Amino acid sequence: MIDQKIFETTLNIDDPTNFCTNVEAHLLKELENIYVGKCFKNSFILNITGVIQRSPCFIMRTNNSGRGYMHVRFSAVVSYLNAFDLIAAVKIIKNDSNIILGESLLTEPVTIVIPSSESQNNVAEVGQIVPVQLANSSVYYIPGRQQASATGSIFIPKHTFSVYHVQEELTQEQALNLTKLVNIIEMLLESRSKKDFKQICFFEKLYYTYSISSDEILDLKIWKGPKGKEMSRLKPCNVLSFLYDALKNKNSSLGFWARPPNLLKSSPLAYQQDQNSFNATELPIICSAEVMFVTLLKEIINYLQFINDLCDTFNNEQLIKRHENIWMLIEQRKIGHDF
Amino acid sequence: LENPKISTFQMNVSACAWYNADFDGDQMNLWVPWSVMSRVEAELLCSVR
Ligand SMILES: [Mg+2]
Repeated sequence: MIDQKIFETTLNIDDPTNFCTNVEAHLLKELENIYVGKCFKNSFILNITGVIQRSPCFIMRTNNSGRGYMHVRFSAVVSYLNAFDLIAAVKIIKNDSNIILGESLLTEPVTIVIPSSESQNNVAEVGQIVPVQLANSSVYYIPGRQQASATGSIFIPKHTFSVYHVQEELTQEQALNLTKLVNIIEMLLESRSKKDFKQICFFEKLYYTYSISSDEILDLKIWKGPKGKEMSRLKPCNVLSFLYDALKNKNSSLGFWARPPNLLKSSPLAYQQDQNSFNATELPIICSAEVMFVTLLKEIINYLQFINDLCDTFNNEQLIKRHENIWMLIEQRKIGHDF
Repeated sequence: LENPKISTFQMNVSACAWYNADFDGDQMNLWVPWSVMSRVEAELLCSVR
């Protein structure tokens, strides 16, 4: 994602008399020159928001250098990648027998090294831009490096889903906490609404778990879902509306919550029931409203970001055709309407 | 001492009370501070006065 992080450092000043003529400007300059674009304390620094707190310019005591040092506590905009996240663009630069090495394009500088399996070396080639799925805690931020190393898998949308049993209500202050995620989704939506309809539609058709016979997948202003023969007797519920209602405390958030693959991952819709009637292959997890809401909101943000990044990367159809081979490799993994 | 034939450290006889020294063959160490900080405190702190 992208958020704020507070760091503490000690800067060495090689010319204290000059540095102290303007401490704020020199301090910002040195923090930017040292930390911008590097990994430090399990994070990747993007921008220097400011200096929260500093110390006097002490003169170094254990040597005769006459040099100074200053303790700085500063706030920086950083980007921490989560486990099993989903990037949309990577340029594979190295394709050997042992490993595959690519670099992210849209997001911040990231190196993705896919261990080479026998089913991978015969497909991916140098020059292709593909989406990748991450892994658990494999995003080690080795300090001082200009990229976040992470192992990944070529993304094929799954056929499974999770079910969360919530027995505690979503309170008002935790709704205030999730307001930030709701606002992030609103910004992502208003950024997506500018894009051409054809690109978003084709990318959604490619990455939808099933197939649908055209012009039946998207209602941008209302998000009414796909009109496939009314598969479920219960209409999926908008997450944003439910959160705004729980802000005023008119609805209850108890029961079983699930997001089956038939649902559009990028939409704010989801399924709620009072009884466990979801056809999941895995046991539902008993958890509170906080965890379930956080997980669902984070999945929505991740998939909205994925669709936005896919639409940004491929602005022309010629590149789509150039990457059509990956599209069909995705396509053969879809599930038909034999149900 | 710019005479090239002199190899001894020469000092006034009234300074020997500091070092409990005499001139029967005693040897003494001498180093010249080259750093600025070491040079300042030699003159302000450690002067024999
Ligand atoms: Mg003697």
